[PDB]
Amino acid sequence: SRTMTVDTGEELRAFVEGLVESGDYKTNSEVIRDGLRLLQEKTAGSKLAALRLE
Amino acid sequence: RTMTVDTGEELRAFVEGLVESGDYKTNSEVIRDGLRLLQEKTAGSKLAALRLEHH
Amino acid sequence: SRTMTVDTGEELRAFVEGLVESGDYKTNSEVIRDGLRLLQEKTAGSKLAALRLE
Amino acid sequence: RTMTVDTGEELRAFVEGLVESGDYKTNSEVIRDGLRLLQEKTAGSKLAALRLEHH
Amino acid sequence: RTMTVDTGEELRAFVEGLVESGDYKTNSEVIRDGLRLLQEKTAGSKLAALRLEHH
Amino acid sequence: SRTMTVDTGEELRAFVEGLVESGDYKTNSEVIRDGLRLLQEKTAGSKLAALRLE
Amino acid sequence: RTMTVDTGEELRAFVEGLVESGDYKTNSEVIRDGLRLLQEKTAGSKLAALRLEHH
Amino acid sequence: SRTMTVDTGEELRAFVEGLVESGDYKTNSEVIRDGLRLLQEKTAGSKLAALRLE
Amino acid sequence: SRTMTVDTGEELRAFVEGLVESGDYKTNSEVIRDGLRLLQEKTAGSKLAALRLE
Amino acid sequence: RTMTVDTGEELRAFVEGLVESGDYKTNSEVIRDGLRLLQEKTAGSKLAALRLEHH
Amino acid sequence: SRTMTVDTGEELRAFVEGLVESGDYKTNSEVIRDGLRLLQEKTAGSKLAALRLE
Amino acid sequence: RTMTVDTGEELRAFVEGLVESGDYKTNSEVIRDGLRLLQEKTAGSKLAALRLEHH
Amino acid sequence: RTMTVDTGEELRAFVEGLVESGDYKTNSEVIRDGLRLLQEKTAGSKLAALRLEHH
Amino acid sequence: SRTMTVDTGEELRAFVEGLVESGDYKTNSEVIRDGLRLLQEKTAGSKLAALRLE
Amino acid sequence: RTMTVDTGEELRAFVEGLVESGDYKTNSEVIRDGLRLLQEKTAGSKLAALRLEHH
Amino acid sequence: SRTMTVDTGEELRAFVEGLVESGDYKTNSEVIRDGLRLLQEKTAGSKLAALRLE
Repeated sequence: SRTMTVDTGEELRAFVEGLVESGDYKTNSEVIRDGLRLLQEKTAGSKLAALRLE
Repeated sequence: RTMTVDTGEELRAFVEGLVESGDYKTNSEVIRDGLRLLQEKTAGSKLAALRLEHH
Repeated sequence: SRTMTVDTGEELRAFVEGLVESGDYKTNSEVIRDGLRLLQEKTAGSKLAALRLE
Repeated sequence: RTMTVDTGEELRAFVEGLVESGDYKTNSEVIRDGLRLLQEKTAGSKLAALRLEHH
Repeated sequence: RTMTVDTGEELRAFVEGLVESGDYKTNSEVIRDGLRLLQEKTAGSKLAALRLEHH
Repeated sequence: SRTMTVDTGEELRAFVEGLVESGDYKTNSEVIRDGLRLLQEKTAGSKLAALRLE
Repeated sequence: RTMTVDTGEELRAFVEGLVESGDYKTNSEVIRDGLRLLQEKTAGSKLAALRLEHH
Repeated sequence: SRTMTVDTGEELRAFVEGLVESGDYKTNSEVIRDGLRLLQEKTAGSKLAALRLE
Repeated sequence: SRTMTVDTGEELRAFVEGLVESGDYKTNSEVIRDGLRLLQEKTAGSKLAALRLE
Repeated sequence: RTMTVDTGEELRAFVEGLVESGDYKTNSEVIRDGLRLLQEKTAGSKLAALRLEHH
Repeated sequence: SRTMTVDTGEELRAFVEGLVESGDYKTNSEVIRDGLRLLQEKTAGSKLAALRLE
Repeated sequence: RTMTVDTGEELRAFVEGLVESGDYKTNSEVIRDGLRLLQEKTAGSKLAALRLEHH
Repeated sequence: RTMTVDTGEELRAFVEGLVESGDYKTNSEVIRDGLRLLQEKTAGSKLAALRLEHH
Repeated sequence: SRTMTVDTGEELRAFVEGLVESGDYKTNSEVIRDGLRLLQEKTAGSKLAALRLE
Repeated sequence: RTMTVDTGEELRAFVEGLVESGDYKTNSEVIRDGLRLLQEKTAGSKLAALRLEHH
Repeated sequence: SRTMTVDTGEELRAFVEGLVESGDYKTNSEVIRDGLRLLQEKTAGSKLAALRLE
């Protein structure tokens, strides 16, 4: 699918809504996808170091 | 405290892969890990610093 | 306003459409905003170094 | 080769500020500068490298 | 998949402080975040590399 | 108190028990405390950057 | 706001190659990109800092 | 050929003429060539990373 | 065996007992093992650089 | 000024290996080298800095 | 004045003439001025560190 | 092995200042120091590397 | 395995200061710590690498 | 005084005598003083960080 | 302003090799280049900084 | 041979004699050899980068 319902917490929601209020982002979804890319890149690196050594 | 988000199918696949690995328990835990990363990057950035020295 | 029409070039459009095809981004607009944030952060740094020295 | 993009008002203000400074000639030049940055960041990233070693 | 751990009172205070902040949901989420950090540090270390080249 | 019961997951438990098996650590608890110190130091840094700017 | 510059043939070839690639629209855009780089390098340098503390 | 006419803008011309006034450079052309070398080196790096991975 | 008696010095003992008092560590032994891991990692690196060049 | 410590067998093997190499004279010298490293890491850390600015 | 006669050596002259042959530079003088700026920036840094500490 | 070079007055002032300091003996020694720096920067650069892999 | 060394008075003062601090037990332990540093610096250096590729 | 008798160990003596044999150093004493300067600089740094924070 | 120095044969070979390369004119120029490096390293070091804050 | 007579300059001699006065060095010759090792290591690196690429 394309939609996901997530338990964020009140503080992290306040953070997301702040990034949207600033105007650097358009929707809460754009903030969440930006965060996912950060974790994805971090995860990819470690997995790259694993395939390389091997 | 629930949020509904448009991930698309590739980033949902990525999230469900990390949960599948077992280092995370729920999809929500993956999302919060990513937002903690984004909060730290935001607070550390030069833009946040430039925006505070308009005091 | 909120909409802007830009001359991109065929190659850079191909780049944008590739990032969307990968799924890491949803619309061409999300790609353009991500790029703007990079330049914005870069610009902010240099301006921060100017106010600091002064 | 034209594209229509939803910037929002703050990032349009930012672009028009850079053109106003004179280091850039058109709004389009600002957008292309940002996409060149994003292309370089993409090509250099660890994700692009991990994605190529599935050959 | 439950584990019982001796934290002492200061590191329990630290964990409960992070949950209190709201960036985490459960004490368990804090522990798993720390173990993910430790796993990444272990895999990246020079000791793990030296230990693999006894193949 | 001093004792805490945590939901780890089978994979992360396998990781802890591997570090103990190696001998670099004595108990599962020593592994968990080492991990907490890493996150604690990481958290302290960001909080230090906040008090400093202010 | 036009300037006439002696590039030589190799650096003209380089510029026209970058325009040919499509990441740039005009020769002028390439020149301005390079001058933006040079301005940033100048402002960041230790010489610019040493020259300001003769105030 | 060897000569090129470029639209610089009033501010970037002021920048070039400032570097010449300082004496670190002799002609506007020397400033422009120095800038080109910076972009050229930057471009070469990324292209080197492309041939290397491949 | 598993137990070792070591001449530490009064100052370094005061250091160990301070890390325990802080609560980040449980026993003097946990402090000593943490220190050993640091030296062990440092030693491993140099030995890795030796096998690699060779 | 003597301390009795539970090393386990692997870290005792490591210590006795370093003494065996000859760069160290006694097991105690290895332990003190490690504690000097830990003291330097502690003093340099961000936690020690954050803990001092509660003055 | 503006002109200086310098004892370079045959090898360093060969180096200068190579940078000119490549086309990245126009005259031997442009190469020498580029080198002077490098040493000048290096010298400025150390002198900046001296005024700062004081 | 002599070369005649157009320095301009500011970079001649800089050279004669370094000789005046005493860390250098002749103007020529300053010029050679700068060219050694430029040779090292050239050999180390990414352009020199990209230019060699057209073999 | 004893060596007699000319330290001069300032570096003897430095050594005896470190022993006085208590992080070291004997003057000899200070000397060996310094030689371990020098051995690591030597093995890691570019000179040691250049000298090995004359094989 | 100026002379010190130290227990080095056979391996570290072999190291010192190797650095002398290479010719980069003249006497065993020059090797020992070079090592002391390394530890001295390392010690000074940490002590500098202590006076600075305070 | 002349100094007589005990180099040993290997470091004399090294100096004469650099002069032979042509990047330097005299043995003295090599010695001064090395002393300029040592002066910069000394001024930049943490020891020089610690020694000044006893004012 | 083993002895070399060098034109240093009054300022660089003052520098050498200062390092000797501090006590970190014993003779002017020890200072000169320390400086040579710095340049030697710097030279070796660049030559290593040349053999490696080739």
